[PDB]
Amino acid sequence: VNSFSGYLKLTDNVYIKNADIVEEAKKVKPTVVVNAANVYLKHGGGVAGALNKATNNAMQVESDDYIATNGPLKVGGSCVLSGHNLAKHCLHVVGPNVNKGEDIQLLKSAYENFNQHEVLLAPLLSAGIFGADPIHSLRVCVDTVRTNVYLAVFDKNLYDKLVSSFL
Ligand SMILES: CCCN1C[C@@H](CNc2ncnc3[nH]c4cc(F)ccc4c23)CC1=O
Ligand SMILES: [Cl-]
Repeated sequence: VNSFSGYLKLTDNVYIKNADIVEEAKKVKPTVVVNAANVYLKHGGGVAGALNKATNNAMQVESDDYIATNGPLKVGGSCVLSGHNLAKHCLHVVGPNVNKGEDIQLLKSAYENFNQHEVLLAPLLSAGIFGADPIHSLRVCVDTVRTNVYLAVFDKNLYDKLVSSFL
């Protein structure tokens, strides 16, 4: 039993809720919140800009030190950093950016990072401002992630369409 409330069960291990991931993180304080990161950990907008804003820019400060030490992530890759006031940890995961022509096949590699964590609160990787079809992102999540994932979807119409078109 965990504290995730009001989720609609999609599969054995995948659950979904109409919620802003930022507000959901503040309420639940999960062990792991996933950020929809880019390779430079520049948290300007989307999930990343919103999470970072909720940390009062502490996520960005930490991220800049990470990049100065380690260099950029790979598309499809991830790193674990602090969750600040939102979660114990933040798993920064880089899905491909379709607007920049990045390989959509890398979306599966991106979701594989979730399997290193038993339970996660997460957005739909590569969706939103990253340019991919959210219905496809949900499908890849279900067919790749084996650990327990709680997906927060910001947009109500999108949440409704994601649920309705699933089985
Ligand atoms: C029109 C479609 C909106 N999108 C794009 C996809 C990813 N975005 C997010 N996913 C979950 N929580 C979120 N909080 C946010 C706060 C923000 F300022 C900006 C973005 C998000 C966000 C799912 C979704 O609903
Ligand atoms: Cl977004």
